[PDB]
Amino acid sequence: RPTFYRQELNKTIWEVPERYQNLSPVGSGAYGSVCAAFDTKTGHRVAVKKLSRPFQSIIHAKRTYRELRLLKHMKHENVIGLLDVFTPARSLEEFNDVYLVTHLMGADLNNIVKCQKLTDDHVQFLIYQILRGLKYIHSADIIHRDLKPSNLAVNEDCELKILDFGLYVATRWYRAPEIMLNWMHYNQTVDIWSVGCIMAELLTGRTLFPGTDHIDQLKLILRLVGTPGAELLKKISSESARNYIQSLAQMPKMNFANVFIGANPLAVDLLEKMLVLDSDKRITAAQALAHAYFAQYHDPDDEPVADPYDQSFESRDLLIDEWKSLTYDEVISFVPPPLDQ
Ligand SMILES: CCNC(=O)[C@H](CCC1CCCCC1)NC(=O)c1ccc(CNC(=O)c2cnn(-c3ccccc3)c2N)cc1
Repeated sequence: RPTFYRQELNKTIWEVPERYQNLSPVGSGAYGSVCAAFDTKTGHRVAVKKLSRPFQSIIHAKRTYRELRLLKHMKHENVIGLLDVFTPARSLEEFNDVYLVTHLMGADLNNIVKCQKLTDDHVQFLIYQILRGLKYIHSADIIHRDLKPSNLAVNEDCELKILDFGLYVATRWYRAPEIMLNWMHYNQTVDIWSVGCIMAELLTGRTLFPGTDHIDQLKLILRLVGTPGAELLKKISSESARNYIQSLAQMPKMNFANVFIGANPLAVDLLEKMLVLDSDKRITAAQALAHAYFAQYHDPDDEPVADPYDQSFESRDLLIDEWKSLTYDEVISFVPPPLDQ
């Protein structure tokens, strides 16, 4: 067990191994309780996140367990990964705090679109990397569900990672119509809707669908993609939703080339395939990676899938001390990634 040292930072106590030096808070709460630090073992900058009240309730405890399980799973260049996880606790009985260590990223995509107006080449490479990470995530039966520009981070080399910072940019702006009202008929392609929204915004400099609420959001979406026809209406189970959609005056599908005027036609074609209202018909991440828009980047021998992920815990209803002990197990069994790079 290494030697820890203690300090106070913006109201909070931090107790971390000596290996991590010069802790300085970043992001002013946007990222949670996170410090940049220098990792003396690799000579690299890292991010250290201290979980906030990880075991305060059954719900926090489960969320803590879930976050650690997800992070320990992710081994891919376009998804955030776990460099280390530690607690100052010597036993299960005194286990109360959880620290997670990851690579430190340079900037989020929200801040980047807000600053700059990106080239078609940069949009190609950024959306390619998102999709490549999504192929991976989705292969493990994991759905992100909250993809938006502030959950994507890039380094100066334009290398991108998918993250989730959890609770400026409204989630609802990027959320798929089928999970706007109810959560009944949805698949991994909710994430592909989000990618379409993100890609639109990178291309134009403008939130594609800036709805004020769930109802407005849906109205903005239908104005672009058109009100559902007979076929898709047949698959809506919710009376109130179908009533709502059918109570609107009909709107035709827009021609996306008339909306994203001057964009690469291949970008426009992919957008048409991502922003389809029928989630059974929306392009998957794997299919999208083969789209001609990514011809410069796509290599089918280097778009890996994930190992299987045991999500059976999600259906369980356990006590706080049980979720805590499971989380402890996961801290203890953590094997760090190989150093070398
Ligand atoms: C709701 C809580 N979510 C989670 O459970 C997920 C679990 C893993 C997900 C990964 C993506 C797929 C879905 C699972 N958890 C994390 O993603 C997750 C966990 C821990 C960390 C810690 N790292 C940072 O905070 C960090 C790194 N770079 N920068 C940086 C700096 C400047 C500018 C821009 C960025 C940060 N601020 C980072 C993400």
